[PDB]
Amino acid sequence: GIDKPKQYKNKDKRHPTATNPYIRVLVKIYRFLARRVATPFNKAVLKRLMKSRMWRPRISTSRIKLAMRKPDKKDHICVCVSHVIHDDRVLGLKPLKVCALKFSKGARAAIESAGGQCLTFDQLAMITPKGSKCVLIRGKVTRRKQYKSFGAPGVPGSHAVPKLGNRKSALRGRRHENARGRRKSRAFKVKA
Amino acid sequence: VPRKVRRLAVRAALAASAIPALVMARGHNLEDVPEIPLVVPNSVEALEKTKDA
Amino acid sequence: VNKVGKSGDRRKARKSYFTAPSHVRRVIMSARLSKDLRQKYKVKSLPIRKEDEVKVKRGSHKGRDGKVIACYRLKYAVHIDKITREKANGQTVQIGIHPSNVEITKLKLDKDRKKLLETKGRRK
Amino acid sequence: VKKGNAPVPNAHFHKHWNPTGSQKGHVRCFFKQGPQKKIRRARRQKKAAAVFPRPV
Amino acid sequence: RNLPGVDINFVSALNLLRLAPGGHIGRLIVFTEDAFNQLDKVLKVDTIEGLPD
Amino acid sequence: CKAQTVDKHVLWSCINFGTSNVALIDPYHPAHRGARKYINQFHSGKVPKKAKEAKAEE
Amino acid sequence: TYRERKNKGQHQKTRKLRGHVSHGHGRVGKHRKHASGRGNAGGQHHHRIWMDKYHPGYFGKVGIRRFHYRLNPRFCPTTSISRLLRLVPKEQLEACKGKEELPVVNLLQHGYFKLLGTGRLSQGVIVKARSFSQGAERKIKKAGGACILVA
Amino acid sequence: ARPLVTVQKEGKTVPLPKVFSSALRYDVVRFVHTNIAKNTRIPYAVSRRAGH
Amino acid sequence: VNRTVTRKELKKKKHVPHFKRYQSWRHVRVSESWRKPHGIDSAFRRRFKGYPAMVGIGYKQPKNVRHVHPDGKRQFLVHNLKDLEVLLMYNKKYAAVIGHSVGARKRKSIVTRAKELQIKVTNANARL
RNA sequence: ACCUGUUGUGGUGGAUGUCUUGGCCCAGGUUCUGAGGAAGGACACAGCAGCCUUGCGAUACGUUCGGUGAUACGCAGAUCU
RNA sequence: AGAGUGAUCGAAGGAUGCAAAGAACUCCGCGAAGAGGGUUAAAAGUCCCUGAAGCCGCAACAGGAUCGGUGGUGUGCAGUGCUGUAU
RNA sequence: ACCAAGGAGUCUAAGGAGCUUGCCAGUCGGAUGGCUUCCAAAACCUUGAGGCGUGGUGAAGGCAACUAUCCUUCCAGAUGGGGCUAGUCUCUGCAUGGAACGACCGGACCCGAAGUCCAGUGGACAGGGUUUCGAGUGCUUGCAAGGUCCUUGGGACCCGAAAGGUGG
RNA sequence: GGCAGCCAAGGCAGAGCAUCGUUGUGUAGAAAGGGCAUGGACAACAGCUGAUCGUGUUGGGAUUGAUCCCGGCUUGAGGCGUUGCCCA
Repeated sequence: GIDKPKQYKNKDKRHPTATNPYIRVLVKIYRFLARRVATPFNKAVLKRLMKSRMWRPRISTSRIKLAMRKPDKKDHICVCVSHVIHDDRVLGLKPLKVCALKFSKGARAAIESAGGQCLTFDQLAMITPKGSKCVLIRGKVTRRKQYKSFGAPGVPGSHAVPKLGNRKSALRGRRHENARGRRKSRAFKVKA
Repeated sequence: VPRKVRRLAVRAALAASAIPALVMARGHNLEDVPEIPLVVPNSVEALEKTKDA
Repeated sequence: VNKVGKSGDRRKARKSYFTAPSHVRRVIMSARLSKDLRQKYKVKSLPIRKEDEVKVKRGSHKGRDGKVIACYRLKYAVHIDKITREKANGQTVQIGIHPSNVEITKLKLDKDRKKLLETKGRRK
Repeated sequence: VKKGNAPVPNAHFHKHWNPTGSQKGHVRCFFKQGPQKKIRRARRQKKAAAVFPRPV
Repeated sequence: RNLPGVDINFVSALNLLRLAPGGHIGRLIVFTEDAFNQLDKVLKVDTIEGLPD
Repeated sequence: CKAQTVDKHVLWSCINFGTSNVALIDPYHPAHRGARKYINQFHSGKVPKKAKEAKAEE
Repeated sequence: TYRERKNKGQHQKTRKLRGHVSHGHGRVGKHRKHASGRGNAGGQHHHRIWMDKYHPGYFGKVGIRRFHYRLNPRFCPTTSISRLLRLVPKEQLEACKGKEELPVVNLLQHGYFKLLGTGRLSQGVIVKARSFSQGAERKIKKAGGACILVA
Repeated sequence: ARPLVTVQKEGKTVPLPKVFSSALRYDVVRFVHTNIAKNTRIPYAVSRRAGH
Repeated sequence: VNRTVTRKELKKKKHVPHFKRYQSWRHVRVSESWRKPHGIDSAFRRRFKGYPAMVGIGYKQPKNVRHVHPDGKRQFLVHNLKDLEVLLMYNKKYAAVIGHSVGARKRKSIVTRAKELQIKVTNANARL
């Protein structure tokens, strides 16, 4: 026997959990690209195609606009390995090249009403095989209604949303879980 | 099942019906089948006999 | 819902077959007509009856012929002119034959029998 | 009660809702919905045929 | 109707239990001409999808 | 009827997971070699009988 | 693939625990029915820590109680100024840009009663609604339009 | 420029509908079929007082 | 490959012992089929010195010879002439084991066609 | 001879496999008992009948009449075309 | 059916055969059986589709003092299969 | 004692956290409505209120997220651009974590209520400060279905009290 | 994981193929690690079956194992199996 160190297990994810055969085709294409072009962009896109669906979150035309707002990205292609949905709050879009896994009808209309293009990842692989002039943006995994509840509300400093199953009080003063440990009146309030 | 997903299932089943390397895979004899998908003149909608069918 | 009477339930159909009365076993024990009779009367099948001739057409007595002498509707059997069999002792007994095997060679032609032939013969 | 963070149960099934051997139960299963749809349609058109030359 | 394996269906209501029986895909369909012409109108398909190769 | 130029991965996913035929979906069945090359010929359009038949060119 | 080849099982863990005597619940501490209470039992005695840690504001009574709480007279869906110009056919938004006429936005048509004043406004519009914030009023008035109280 | 589909028994060539260029999603098909096949099931249950 | 496994490599299998369920020899209710012991005091499970062998993966055999029979050939359960025609190209790797229910009439045709194709039928002489 | 074992065989035993005039379940319809005597309970009633029968009541395994149309049957016995 | 004074409790229990063709006749015996001889595709013999395990009888063969055991191990010796097999 | 057959984590309402699929500021809508021998109580359809989400905060009276070219700031940081060079500089800055806010929304304080204004009963906001709180916002992270492991109510993994009650 | 020097092989992208390296105890417990097996629905095997199903019994072979296949006999159908998936 031997006093072992930890036997290596690779943390990284190397198989698409997606059940869509066309997502699997894209994983095949970008395995090829991350091997025989070997750019950081191609390796990143391969990672993100592997990612489960929680971790390739939806992203808005507002995020596309915020990414491309700088004059440096006049010809760049905004790449999101995600479903792209439209921010109704965004009114005037610039002509933008945007590659994604899916564009909502609204996002596609908003991007093609400004003269932009809605690219699929195979089109991106044939246009920029090295992913040059491609602005990768992800999408935010906080702000989830689960992430807000993560932790404990009764822990001082943790501002976790208490788990309320289906009970949405109508009187916000006589709400559920708002009295003892929520006001110093009731002998203590959870610290901030 | 959401209606969108059921309609997508119908669409995909039709596409696979159009691809013939799956009709034979499911086990149909495409020996005498001229084309896939198979289209037929509307005169058969006025068929009255199983012999003519 | 399927309408009443036209049900393909195995259990119900078998119950009916095994609890039918004699007036229903009369029509369950129908036999096919010969081609002579079939052309002559334009009728294809009738309930078998005592006193008419049959050809066996099936079973270990196929190709034999004779007049029906007993419809044993309780057993769904039919006894024939001379299809007999000796017992352990010399006593000759009759062999029951399901009338689906036999075809009909002649009829007795009572009044109701002729009326039945006519009513089924008029094509509609 | 959970050893976790799940919400407070608030289950509301304390009063013999279950059709067991001892109880009749408080359960109504709507298996008639399918057949009753067609039956309602049939009686509606029978209403039409009854009061025919008038709005249904 | 009486022909043993044959099933009947209409473009107005396409049954997936008939387009993919057993869950298996690639069944022989023998659309008539107007059914064929109305397929994408009924299913409300406007475009062809850009699928990777 | 060039309905779709389907990828090999997608075609074979459909065959493996939506047909229920041992000689095709079992990679280690002593009919899968012949069946795989046969279905590849069938998808290419012509399968031999080495004269090659014409088979539903889709 | 190979993973997809495994569309198997219906009660995977239960059927896997067959052959193992304690059925995944231990030999020392058995799986015994209700060893801690039924429901929320003990919220102040032996589940005191759990209730304190995962549900602070439990166990109390706060606020004015309102007998016969009507909610229809309190129903008031709100929108924002950022989501206004989406509600104007951009033909109007174009033919009214620099000119004096302003398109009319009837929020009740879309199901909003109050108008909240978050989001910038590009050109003045006339907004009919049942209530407005003073921020929304300020932004609309500065953009050029007007707020209108409508039943 | 859609492909042409001939009509058997009658010399005629229609176009090919855009349905048949859609995604061959066997997985969606299998899911939806195994969940629609459940919609014709009819309840079964033992007697209520059975065994008591 | 249409290659029969040689005796050279058949004799290099790794001597799987005759595994049994523990105490399957005390009682007729305890069957012979293996079961992993889950007892707390079990000397078998604790692997005492002179106790029988414990089923494990070290006894598993290489892929080249695993499921290969003393014939040197793998087996294929056939019921039709279709399955023979399937094994047509692998008459040296595989041997056509007819199914136990296949009657004499189809066994005759299977044996005929398989001896034209020169595929070995492990149960050629079954019924006449 | 006795014991232990392994086969073959014969017993004891009724597991298995296959089925089912049975159950259970869902849907639809009806709910139609009684002082003019109900539901139930007795005692009777068959050539050979004890039981059973949602058979029957001293007209007692049945009476009138209709539909059907040659059987019924475990034996016999005269009616029946 | 059965149990309890009673209120009540309450079982076990399916399958011959295509057809009763339900085992004629002979010997022996008081008789049942049995030995023949029959029906039948077959006794499938009114215990009747099949007939498992446990247990038992018999014959053959192999051993028989010893927890020196059941079981494992590596050979051996007898009996018994299986696979392959050069010129 | 022996053998055989039976024999114990199940379904349901609500929910949690992953995973899959579809759609997207929407999503779902099988209460119901349109159709068509059995199959079919299926399938199909968008007549659909409404559920959840888009805003939170206050006990309540109530109030309701600044920013006119664009853009909250800082530290680390995924990509990518332009120079450059096997020394190696600038621009971009996603996700995540931490900090901040001269920011803002609602509540609570303190000094005030100066100032502007009018759908004018004197009312509406407004200023500057705080060791302030929120399950707040800072380019809406949603909905539905399925699946896995679970939770609580249910017989509740299976068997098991001495007991309590109602009527005979 | 075809855009390969050629054949042979592999050819299902969480698969497969080639090389190399590491590491192998385990109660409770776990595995979005992999499989064997039972009843039935939806499908496929133009699957098998009176030239004898299934059960059972006895030998043989395969398997690390759950278990699988076959020969003999019983037995004779009031039949059975293999694969995918779903309901238990």
